[PDB]
Amino acid sequence: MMLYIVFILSVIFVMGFVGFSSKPSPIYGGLGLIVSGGVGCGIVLNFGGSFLGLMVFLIYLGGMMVVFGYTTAMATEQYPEIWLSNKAVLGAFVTGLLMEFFMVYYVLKDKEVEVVFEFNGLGDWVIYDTGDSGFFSEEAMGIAALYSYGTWLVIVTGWSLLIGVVVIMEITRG
Amino acid sequence: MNLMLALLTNFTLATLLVIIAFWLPQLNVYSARLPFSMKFFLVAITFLLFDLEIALLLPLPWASQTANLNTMLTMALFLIILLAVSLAYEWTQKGLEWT
Amino acid sequence: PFFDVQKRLGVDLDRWMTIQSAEQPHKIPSRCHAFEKEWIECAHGIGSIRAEKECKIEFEDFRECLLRQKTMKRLHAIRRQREKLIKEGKYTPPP
Amino acid sequence: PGIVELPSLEDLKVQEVKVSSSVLKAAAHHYGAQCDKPNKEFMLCRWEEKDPRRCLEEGKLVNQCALEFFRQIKRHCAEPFTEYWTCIDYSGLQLFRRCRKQQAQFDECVLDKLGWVRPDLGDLSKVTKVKTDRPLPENPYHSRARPEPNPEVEGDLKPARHGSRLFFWTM
Amino acid sequence: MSMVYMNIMMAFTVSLVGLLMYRSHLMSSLLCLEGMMLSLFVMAALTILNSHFTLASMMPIILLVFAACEAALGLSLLVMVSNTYGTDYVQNLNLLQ
Amino acid sequence: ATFQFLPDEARSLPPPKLTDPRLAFVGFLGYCSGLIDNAIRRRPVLLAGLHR
Amino acid sequence: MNPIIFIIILLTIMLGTIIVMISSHWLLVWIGFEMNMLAIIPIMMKNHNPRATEASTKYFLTQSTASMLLMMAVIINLMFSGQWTVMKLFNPMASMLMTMALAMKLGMAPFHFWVPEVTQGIPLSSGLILLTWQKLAPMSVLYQIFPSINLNLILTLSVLSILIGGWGGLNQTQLRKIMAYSSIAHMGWMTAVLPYNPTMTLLNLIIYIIMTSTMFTMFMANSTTTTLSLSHTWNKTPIMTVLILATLLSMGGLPPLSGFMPKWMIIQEMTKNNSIILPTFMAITALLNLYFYMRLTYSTTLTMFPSTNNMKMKWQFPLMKKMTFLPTMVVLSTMMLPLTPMLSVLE
Amino acid sequence: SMMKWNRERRRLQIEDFEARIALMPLLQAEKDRRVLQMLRENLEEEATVMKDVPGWKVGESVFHTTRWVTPMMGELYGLRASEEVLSATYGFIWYT
Amino acid sequence: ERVAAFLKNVWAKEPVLVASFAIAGLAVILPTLSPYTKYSLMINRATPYNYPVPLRDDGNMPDVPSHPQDPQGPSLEWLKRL
Ligand SMILES: CCCCCCCCCCCCCCCCCC(=O)OC[C@H](COP(=O)(O)OCCN)OC(=O)CCCCCCCCCCCCCCCCC
Ligand SMILES: CCCCCCCCCCCCO[C@@H]1O[C@H](CO)[C@@H](O[C@H]2O[C@H](CO)[C@@H](O)[C@H](O)[C@H]2O)[C@H](O)[C@H]1O
Ligand SMILES: CCCCCCCCCCCCO[C@@H]1O[C@H](CO)[C@@H](O[C@H]2O[C@H](CO)[C@@H](O)[C@H](O)[C@H]2O)[C@H](O)[C@H]1O
Ligand SMILES: CCCCCCCCCCCCO[C@@H]1O[C@H](CO)[C@@H](O[C@H]2O[C@H](CO)[C@@H](O)[C@H](O)[C@H]2O)[C@H](O)[C@H]1O
Ligand SMILES: CCCCCCCCCCCCO[C@@H]1O[C@H](CO)[C@@H](O[C@H]2O[C@H](CO)[C@@H](O)[C@H](O)[C@H]2O)[C@H](O)[C@H]1O
Repeated sequence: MMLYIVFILSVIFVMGFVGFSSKPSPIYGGLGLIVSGGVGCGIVLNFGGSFLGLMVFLIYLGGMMVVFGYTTAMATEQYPEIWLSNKAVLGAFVTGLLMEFFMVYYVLKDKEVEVVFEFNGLGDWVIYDTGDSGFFSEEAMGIAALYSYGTWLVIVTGWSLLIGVVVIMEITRG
Repeated sequence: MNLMLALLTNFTLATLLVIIAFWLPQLNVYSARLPFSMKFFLVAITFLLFDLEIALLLPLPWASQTANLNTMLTMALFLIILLAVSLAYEWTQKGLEWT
Repeated sequence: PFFDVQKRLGVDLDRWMTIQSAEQPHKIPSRCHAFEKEWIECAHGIGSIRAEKECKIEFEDFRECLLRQKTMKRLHAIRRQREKLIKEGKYTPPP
Repeated sequence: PGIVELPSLEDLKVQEVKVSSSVLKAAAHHYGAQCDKPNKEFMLCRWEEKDPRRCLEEGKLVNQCALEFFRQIKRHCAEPFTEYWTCIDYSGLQLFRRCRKQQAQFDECVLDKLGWVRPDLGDLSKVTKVKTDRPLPENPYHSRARPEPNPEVEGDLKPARHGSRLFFWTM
Repeated sequence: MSMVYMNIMMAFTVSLVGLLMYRSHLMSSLLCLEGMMLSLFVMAALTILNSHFTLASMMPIILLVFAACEAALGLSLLVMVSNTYGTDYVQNLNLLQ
Repeated sequence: ATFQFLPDEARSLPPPKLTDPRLAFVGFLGYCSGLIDNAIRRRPVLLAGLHR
Repeated sequence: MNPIIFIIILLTIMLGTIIVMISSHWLLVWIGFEMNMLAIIPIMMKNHNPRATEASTKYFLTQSTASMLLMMAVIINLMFSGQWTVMKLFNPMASMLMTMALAMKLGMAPFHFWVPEVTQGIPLSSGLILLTWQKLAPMSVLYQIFPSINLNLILTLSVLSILIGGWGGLNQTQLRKIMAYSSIAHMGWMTAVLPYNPTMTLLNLIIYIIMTSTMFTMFMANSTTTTLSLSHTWNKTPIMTVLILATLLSMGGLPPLSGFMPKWMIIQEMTKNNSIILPTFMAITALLNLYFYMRLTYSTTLTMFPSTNNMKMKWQFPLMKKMTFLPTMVVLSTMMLPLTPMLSVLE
Repeated sequence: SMMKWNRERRRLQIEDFEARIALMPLLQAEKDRRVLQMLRENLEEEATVMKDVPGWKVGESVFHTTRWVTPMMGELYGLRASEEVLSATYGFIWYT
Repeated sequence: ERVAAFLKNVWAKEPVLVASFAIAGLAVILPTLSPYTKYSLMINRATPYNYPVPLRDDGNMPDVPSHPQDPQGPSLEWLKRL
């Protein structure tokens, strides 16, 4: 059912993590992370985080992961080893999926599972806010507040990014 | 649902066109370091760091609605100047060269 | 803080984001504003050793608003009893 | 923990204002001017009690004043008003600026027939004051008693008796 | 807790185990490091959004910005390692035993 | 107070005497640092740099 | 490195630490650690050799992993308390992660493996920052969250560090590895007393920083990185051998030297809490450290090792390194025991 | 030209916001009854499903405090048809 | 004079950078000199995002209107004529 979209997305989220955490060639490991990032945006979108979700696409996927793939093409791999051709990767990949499936199978059946900690299974929709009718995006109001409340956050973040430029040039000079 | 339907249709159609492109009656019976400059790596990293500063600047259209305009404008200009400073640093350090 | 420069200089570097009942843009309240507000006021100025025992009731309520673990447990109980009764044909939901 | 008191289903019945949002949008400016007193009494109650169960009586007087407000448009200005909110209703954003011609006809009709004056820019966002016989709530948060503060320390600071007293040190 | 927290917490654990169980490519560990950050961002955003804690809405962005700058430093060290030995294999980084 | 080296209430206490035996020891430690400074730089230990 | 850039990078290292120590918000604490790590990598890389690259890479992975665990603890805390204030944590699972994250940053055993390797692979001046200034930020957090720390976990980390640090140093001839294992052992004493009296953690930290800075400065003055290189100092700077002798005996906790004071005050605090076995075990295990300090004194000061003919050329040139604050630091490293009651300034 | 037009657009926004403010009392009153009706309806269903479950009080609060607490979605639509819950939950986010 | 011949050189050799620095200089200086900058804060203040909760009348509030159309309270006449 559509009421479980967030749970369904979070299930795919985990499989994507098993995909690259079993560590195939970093070409495919990067692909597994891109799919997890897209699913991660989907989860954040359904909790009302439109701006935060699109930052995942714009910054995490369109920025950081492009550079990861770019660097992989130069310094790591150019051709990939056949996916799952290694026993360790396949074993880890199969191990994660089965653990994930057993978690999902039981929570769905019981509407609650106890994987180490207690988790409900009624649906994520049940914890949502009930009354809302402001004429603005609260999520947008908070991020915009960075420039009126977070003077300190801007300064240290701005400084760190400038230092990142300086440092990376020092590191790579040789 | 509408947006998911749109995305599904766009990429499903793309998938179909790609496969029919690959399939048709042919009527026939018979991991290392690229020799690639460090400069290109530095372009990617430079883009990334600037892309992170653009993320901090995107809220500006909303931030201009605040009543704390004096603080908002000072921090907005501060962030752009530091972005300009890092560009100046790369420039003077020969980081935007190709020779 | 290890060095409380903020209090000593009277400058607010990061205290504004520390809690959800502080001033927010356009007076938007958090869902648990009243619960956090009550727990903070109970525990103010007496120290965490005393607060862990004397403000236990407020913290328990506040934690219930945050995670809603009891509330979900009660709904899960009513949901169990319905979709059971519905099988024994002893209940008919209203229109 | 106790049982959450809830008003009976018949304690909540009332005649609802069953008109669309573009009708309310078109009438909002005159509505805010005409029904301010019960409206602000109700909003004062809600922000003071913080409990919807405690303002049900004032909420009912909000509907009655609104139904009476609309029964008075229907009785004098029905046709100018229908033209107006039908123009508002056409816009996907229900914009006021697309319907100034129809707005003027409705504005003139209520002014001539009911002496209604459209509030000026800025008026409806004013903070006003309300007279209410409802007593001011005492403990709206239903908060327990606060823990007693630690015994405050007051006195004259004297030199430490015999210094640090650390092992063999004399100062 | 809610269902989603189960899978999001699990994703962080999976990437942590992936990071602590190295293979050969240094890049593969940097990916697991960035997977941990992804799940942290999603977990924090969900918590902040659900609780309607408005001023905290900027926090996931700050996390993304610093982490990406931190990932840039990691990639710079990877290329320097790769410029020395011709690969990014972590078994070459054993001079300091 | 918070993040204050000597809060205002500390002024009720008598000040340490300028002839405090601990203060003399601290002065002695400073003198020793002066000699070790000369020694590491191969100056005449006792006479060199009296200003220093 | 350009001298102006080097100063700016050093100030960023300091600023990252300061942010951690003045923040009341967990996000700003995490930002401080991120900033600090960003600026410390260039000074580890500043001599551009494969060993420096390996050290920086091993450092980056360890610190990055720890900062991820720190953020995970912060978010778990947010889930269960709905606030970001830097203080005790409100979930036991968050406390374990934060404690393990900070133990990883500090290099305590059994997360200690990086400290000997990173220190060996970077210059002496970088090792001085790594083993002194970099302890301030994690220790200042531990100082604030200790009420929620699991007692068994923190004492286990302390005991293992004293054992690992003591045993690891016995097999070392490299001066930077000796200092690294000395550091691991000394972090153990600092965290053992943290649950009982945080003031004694600060006292041990400050005194440790002074003596460690003294040793690194004296190693830099002669450009010595090995035991045998250090054994030539007698035939060049005889005074330096005496200072090295005194400082090493102080680091060994021998009375009446300054390095006795932290061990002495820590034993007192734990006995007041009816903890007798732990202080006794720690003091005895600390004799392992005293052994390989004494070995250095034998080859450096108390005996005259063989020299080389070319050393005669060095006799003709003066010592031109800055040696900043060495006369002050060495005096404080050795002669502070009569002023022990002054530890109350830290209260 | 942009200053003139943006100033007019700010005045139009204020007029639009003031229309919303005039209506909010009426909308707030309607919302209160709707929430209370939905809670009263869920209570009646609970009084029947859990009519004799060992030790189950009906309508018991989970909070120590007696202060009114805003219900969450599960407490309002917990026993209602799925399409209403989808529309109430994800309808706004999905309208786009 | 020394600065004047400096500007002529940059204008001839780096006109793109001269424009950049000039535009950025104007962005930092002009808000302090413009007479309209004060209206930006006023307009932002006047926009009512949240409901204006009425006060409880104690009889000692001569400056608080009893009705939106009463003559007390903040006015936007300045904004209409703007
Ligand atoms: C007061 C309260 C505190 C109490 C605690 C104890 C504090 C004392 C420790 C202070 C710190 C150590 C500083 C000691 C100063 C040493 C200076 C000295 O005495 O002379 C060193 C001597 C001179 O060498 P140089 O100057 O280069 O050339 C000589 C030509 N005339 O160099 C040489 O000639 C080398 C001689 C060979 C090496 C001999 C080693 C045995 C002597 C070591 C004595 C110092 C031991 C310190 C341990 C504490 C003693 C109790
Ligand atoms: C690497 C560079 C390091 C340089 C470090 C320089 C320190 C900079 C200090 C910045 C913080 C200044 O001090 C702080 O500023 C902001 C904005 O002005 C103020 O914040 C203000 O904006 C919003 C508006 O409500 C709220 O946060 C608060 O209500 C208000 O006071 C704080 O009240 C003040 O305490
Ligand atoms: C390095 C591995 C990293 C893996 C990280 C995995 C994510 C961990 C998620 C931890 C969040 C849940 O953490 C756990 O939640 C339950 C729910 O109330 C708490 O509650 C539980 O313990 C206490 C014990 O008195 C009580 O609340 C209660 O008896 C019990 O239900 C736990 O005390 C808390 O530790
Ligand atoms: C007006 C305030 C508006 C805010 C502006 C925002 C601040 C941006 C700061 C950028 C600082 C750049 O500063 C710039 O440094 C270079 C250093 O090479 C100087 O240029 C100098 O170096 C270059 C080398 O490439 C030489 O070719 C050139 O002949 C010489 O003049 C410029 O004279 C100066 O403009
Ligand atoms: C490397 C770091 C670089 C940092 C660069 C920072 C540049 C900042 C430049 C402008 C900052 C302030 O910009 C502007 O200045 C004037 C100075 O009075 C302020 O003041 C102006 O607006 C206020 C608002 O009511 C009026 O009351 C006032 O009469 C008017 O002068 C503005 O409110 C502020 O928006």
